[PDB]
Amino acid sequence: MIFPKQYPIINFTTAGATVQSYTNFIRAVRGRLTTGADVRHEIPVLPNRVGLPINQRFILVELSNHAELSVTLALDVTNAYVVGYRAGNSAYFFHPDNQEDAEAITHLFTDVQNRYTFAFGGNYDRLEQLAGNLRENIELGNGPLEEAISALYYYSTGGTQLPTLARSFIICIQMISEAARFQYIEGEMRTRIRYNRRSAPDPSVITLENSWGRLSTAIQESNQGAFASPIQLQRRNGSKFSVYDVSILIPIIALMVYRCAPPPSSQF
Ligand SMILES: Nc1nc(O)c2nc(CNc3ccc(C(=O)O)cc3)cnc2n1
Repeated sequence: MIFPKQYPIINFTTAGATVQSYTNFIRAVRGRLTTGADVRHEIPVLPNRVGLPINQRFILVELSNHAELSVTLALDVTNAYVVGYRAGNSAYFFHPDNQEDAEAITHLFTDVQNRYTFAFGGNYDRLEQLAGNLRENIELGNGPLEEAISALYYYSTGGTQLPTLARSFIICIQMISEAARFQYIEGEMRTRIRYNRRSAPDPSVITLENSWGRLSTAIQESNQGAFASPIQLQRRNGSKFSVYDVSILIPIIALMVYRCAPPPSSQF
């Protein structure tokens, strides 16, 4: 019959999505990821991996679409990573890259008849290669997300083709995980929705997506707030600039992955 623990579900439909409904979506996702506050330098920290019960390890994001089809993604609460998805009576997972993760995964969609684990991992690195295109060439926006939910849904019956599915994962990851991770990327998807525009991310968006782990680390290691090494970012035009300390990042980044036990207190 059973196992334990039902994960929090947050719903969102692309059918007539507005700025208000997407803002609400992204704030409920963050509200469910960070359990109130471990805060370093005025940015909340994500739950620490070691010592976190399986019962609090995942959150579910149910996406429905104008064609009345739904796909539920499963995100890991430690890093907001999309670990797999469920479409009807089938579940698919990216290859776990260590064993506690592999077994954490077995708690996720236990009721489905048909569960599969892909051989490959789910990082942008592999996804782009499978999709046959870079994130710079893939359009983001409500129309793209609508389309992606259908592709994900028909993978199960052979509608398929792995390029298309890999490509639909890139769209989902950026509009949900990255938007939750960065206030700037939530802003970028919000501009696309308020104008019913679809367009690829420019270099400023992509370089923050590649830099998140490193930004999380530099901020938690910083002496007072200054980085022991500057992170190199990009402007919309492609030019690079250095970031020397946390302060300019506070309106840009929304959540950081846990890296270190907090050296001072500050969070109370
Ligand atoms: N499936 C998937 N889902 C994501 O949310 C994601 N995010 C990024 C952005 N960068 C990373 C990379 C690694 C990790 C970590 O190990 O914790 C987190 C974020 C890249 N690929 C990703 N792939």
